[PDB]
Amino acid sequence: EIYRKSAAETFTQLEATEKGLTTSEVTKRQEKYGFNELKNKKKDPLWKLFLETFKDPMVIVLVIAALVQLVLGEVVESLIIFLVLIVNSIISVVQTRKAESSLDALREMSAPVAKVIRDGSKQSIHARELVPGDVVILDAGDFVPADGRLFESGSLKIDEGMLTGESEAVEKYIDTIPDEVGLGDRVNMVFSGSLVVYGRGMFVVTGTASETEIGKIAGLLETAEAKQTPLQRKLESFSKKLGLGILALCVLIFAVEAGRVLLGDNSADMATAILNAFMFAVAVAVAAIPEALSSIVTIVLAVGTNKMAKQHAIIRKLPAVETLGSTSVICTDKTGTLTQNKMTVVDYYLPDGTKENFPESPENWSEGERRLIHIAVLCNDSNINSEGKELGDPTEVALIAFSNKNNQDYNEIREKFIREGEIPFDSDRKLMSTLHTFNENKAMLTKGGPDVMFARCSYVFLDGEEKPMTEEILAKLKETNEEFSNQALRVLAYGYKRMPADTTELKLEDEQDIVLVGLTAMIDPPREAVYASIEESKKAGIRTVMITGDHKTTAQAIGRDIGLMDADDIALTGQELDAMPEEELDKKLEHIAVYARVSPENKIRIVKAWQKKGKITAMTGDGVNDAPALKQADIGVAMGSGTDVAKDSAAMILTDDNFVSIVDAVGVGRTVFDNIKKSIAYLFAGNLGAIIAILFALVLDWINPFTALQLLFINLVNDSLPAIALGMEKAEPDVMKRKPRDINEGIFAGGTMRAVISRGVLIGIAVIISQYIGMQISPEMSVAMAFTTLILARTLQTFAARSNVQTAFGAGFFSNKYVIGAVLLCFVLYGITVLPGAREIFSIPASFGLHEWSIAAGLALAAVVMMEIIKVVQNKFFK
Ligand code: ALF
Ligand SMILES: [Mg+2]
Repeated sequence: EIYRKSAAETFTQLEATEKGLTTSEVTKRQEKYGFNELKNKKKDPLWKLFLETFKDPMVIVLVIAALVQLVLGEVVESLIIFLVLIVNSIISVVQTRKAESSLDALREMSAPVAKVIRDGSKQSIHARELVPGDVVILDAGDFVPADGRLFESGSLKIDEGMLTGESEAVEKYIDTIPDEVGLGDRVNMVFSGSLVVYGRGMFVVTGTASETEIGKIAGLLETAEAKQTPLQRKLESFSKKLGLGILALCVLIFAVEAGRVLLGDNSADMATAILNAFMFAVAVAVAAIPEALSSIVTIVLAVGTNKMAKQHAIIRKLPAVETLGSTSVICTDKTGTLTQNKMTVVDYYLPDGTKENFPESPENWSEGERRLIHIAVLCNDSNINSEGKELGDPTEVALIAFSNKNNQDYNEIREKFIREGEIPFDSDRKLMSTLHTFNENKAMLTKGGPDVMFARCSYVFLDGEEKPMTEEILAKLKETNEEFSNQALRVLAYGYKRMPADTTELKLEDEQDIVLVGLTAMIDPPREAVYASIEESKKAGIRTVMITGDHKTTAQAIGRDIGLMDADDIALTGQELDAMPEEELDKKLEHIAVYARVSPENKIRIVKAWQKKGKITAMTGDGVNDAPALKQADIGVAMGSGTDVAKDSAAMILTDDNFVSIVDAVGVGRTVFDNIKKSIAYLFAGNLGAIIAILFALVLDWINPFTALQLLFINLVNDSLPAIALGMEKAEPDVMKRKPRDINEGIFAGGTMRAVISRGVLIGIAVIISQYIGMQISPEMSVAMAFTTLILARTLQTFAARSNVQTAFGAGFFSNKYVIGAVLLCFVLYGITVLPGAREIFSIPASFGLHEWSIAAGLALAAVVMMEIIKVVQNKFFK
């Protein structure tokens, strides 16, 4: 709104004088406005990290059963629960801590030094003291400490890449603008964190700190919204159903055993039936909840971060690898990410060559030794160091890069012909040029912009020096200009300017009668491997979308090449999104597709409206502008070349720059969840039949099976080893072609439910029979023979859970070596039970035999045989 105001109006609006504050106002200004600085207010209290972990209903119920174990006197079985609750806690507390943002990237964005006028004194003070109404000067190389509008112009160009992401300097004009334009084309004002590239200017503060756009993005980063794992929402969706399911059972256990005292014959001891009820109640709650589940998921996700490590894709947060599997919207950045941020040219215009395509040759590229050198013999001012790091104006570095791409050294021709010209300074209207001296004559070098170059150039250089041709030469270079300018190519003019001879110095007046060698038009090309990663993204069912902040002209062509959008398709400006409310936003949202010239505020709002549509999205970017879109997106990717800002605010950071690894990552995420779902289907299926045997054992007043500690043992470690084995089953890559999984289906969706219930039933059937065989012989034996049959039955379950619709035979018994490796280790754990030194604390009777075990184990065996003969029901379902 202030851009419209200029000169005194901006100052009168601030009621501050232009030349000097006199330090009286800044004595005061710094009290109400504060220093130009950014400071975090994160409390990060220790209390909240742990109080917040109890929000999981799965966690509160275990706390209750652990306290009960204390009153009953089973201290052992209580303090084991507290241990795996510290696990469930410190797993969830440290995942979030890494997620938290840091202003370290924000730190040093604005240079401490700022030449400002205080009391009429030209002094340089720290950017902290800078306050609104102060006047700063910007010679070249300054860091633009305070956002603001500069009344005086030195012809200077500042780099706004930190705010916007472009690596090219943009000219700054002091003229007032009366219309609303996108933040990037605010040519009359500068913002904090931008680097001044050329010239010296004087500018107004226009507020500081949080008011600055560099501080408005800081407030945007401060929000730290969303980032909820689908699994977590999925888990809690049916954790709440579970957390209400156990409490339903605890009432019946009390009601049944209270229903058994009302009908109690003669004397009935209520204290025992109550205590008898607690032993069942605590047993059910233990048997239901999966103690290892948090610790197992945290491990399988460590395999994803390891498989992506070998493709130079770094993941900072484990649960994000599952988020990749469900992704359906990819939002990217045009420059710095989809590109190498490196320009060159394939279509040069010269009269003789007439080729759209670019041919690279070792001095044979141009007819005659003279033609190729004349395009830009001395125009460039860039420098390549021993390291070779980029340095110079970006438009000009593509020249010597062009020479190096043609296998022609630039150091061998830079010394052959030497600059002699004054180099008249470059300005908004003028174009800088240089003069050099030849073996026996002299030339003047002029490099211009075709819109202003051809107004002053009459002569034309082709097949020898040719007379100025006003007609038949302007249309063909207008046709070349326009066909170029329709492909969104930046064009510049190359002149020889041979008319002056033996001139001591260079005068600006002789800009006329120019001889022009030709024209070329360079532009930024995308990665070599993007073409494969968008055609695969489309073919994977993920709708890839673009959000960049560059000109619409450049944005139209980008995506036409890869096939993202049609040639007719038009992108939307950030000003249009400024005026479009949310009411029709989502109406437009599906077909919005590519954007153009957007602010950082604009990028993060898009991902928020895409999430409202239920589709879980992903963002890939770099620099500092992309950072809010990375933090808000359900998973944010960053480039290796990108600034440490986006690098430090992304859930994944690919160092190699190999884009294809992103679509490869979506292949891992869908497989990661395919195992987890299959794996979590295993762990609860065992938990079900264990509750079934506790409940049937309660309907006949049988002593509760498996005592108390034994139940905790099996879930914490006995079932952790096979759960990880399933977590590593084969990928089944054909499944990858199918469209992203909906974030709404249950964990058991896809027909697994009918398989989890089937397995959990056949389990309890056998455990009950062994208890009957056990209870007939003795009560002591029923506890062991039921537990024997159980922990063996859940161990053998792995062969059935390898696939809900697959059999071990014919699918490869030896297919997975870890499954067989995991089953063998559970056998040893069971072996440790039967030891005499540990038989006691495991409630296994001393008078336990091998023929009795034979009956029990044989029952546990036949259970999984039943799971394998549900093949017919599964086979019948298909037809
Ligand atoms: F190309 Al960008 F932010 F670096 F849109
Ligand atoms: Mg970028």
